[PDB]
Amino acid sequence: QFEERHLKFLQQLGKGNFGSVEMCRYDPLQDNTGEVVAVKKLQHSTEEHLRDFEREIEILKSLQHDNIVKYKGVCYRNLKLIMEYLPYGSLRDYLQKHKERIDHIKLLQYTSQICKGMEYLGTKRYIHRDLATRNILVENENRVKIGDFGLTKVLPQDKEYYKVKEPGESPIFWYAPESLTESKFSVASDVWSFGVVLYELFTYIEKSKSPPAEFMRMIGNDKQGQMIVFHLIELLKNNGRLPRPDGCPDEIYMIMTECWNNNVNQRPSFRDLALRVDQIRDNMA
Ligand SMILES: CCn1c(C(=O)N(C2CC2)C2CC2)cc2c3c(ncn3C)c(NCCCOC)nc21
Repeated sequence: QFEERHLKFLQQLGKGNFGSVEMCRYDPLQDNTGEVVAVKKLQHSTEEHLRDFEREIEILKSLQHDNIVKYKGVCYRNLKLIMEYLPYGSLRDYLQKHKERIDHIKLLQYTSQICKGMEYLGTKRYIHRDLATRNILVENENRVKIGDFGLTKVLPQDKEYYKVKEPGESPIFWYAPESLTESKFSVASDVWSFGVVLYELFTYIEKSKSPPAEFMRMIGNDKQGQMIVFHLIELLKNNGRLPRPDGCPDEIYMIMTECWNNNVNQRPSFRDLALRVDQIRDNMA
């Protein structure tokens, strides 16, 4: 286990949903030979937030994959989740900084790792519900990991979807249509979001090219409030989609458009997505 007294604060790493992550050095010998770790806590402690957080901890403790951030432990009320520290941070920030150094085949290596981590979630009947480059972390220049499970839900034993409407700002521009209309989350809604992740990669996180910017442009910037959701629902229903990013090959854009099927059942599987990505990577090599 981990004691509060030996968790030395280094810096704030970020905030997301109702959580906050910080860089600490776990130094029990107080001789500065201790490991640097990532510490997640609730920005505002509440019992509803607490029970969610305890389920989140149980979800991460149960996952062991090369492309999933490692669970290290817990530190006690004022519950904290201890994870490994991934030195290159979010893929979102990393891609922007190394734009000119990261090519298409490297983007596809990352894509492949995201698919393998996501298929592993599916095998446990876990629904991520928040796939985005800001939630993917970089271990090194050749390895990425799904780095947060704040919205992750376990499917009911008898159902392939899970219904949930949480108070607060939902990442609607990554949501499948049935998530916007019916609050239905499944492996297939994660596949939809995965296409948005693949889109994000090929845009190299250019600000004007982000999914909110592109959708708001298509919807109209005059749209405000709960009306934005309505107009987005209508846009997707009429097969309005994110454009092919600049320089993206037609075959990579084809993967994105296939993930963005209004028909939940026609969306590819994470196993098929991995085969397709690996095949394209092999051809490029
Ligand atoms: C990008 C920042 N961020 C967040 C983070 O705020 N998230 C928000 C929900 C709260 C989720 C995980 C994405 C979590 C981590 C993290 C890191 N290493 C291991 N973990 C779990 C790390 N390393 C950053 C290297 C540079 O350090 C100076 N940056 C992180």
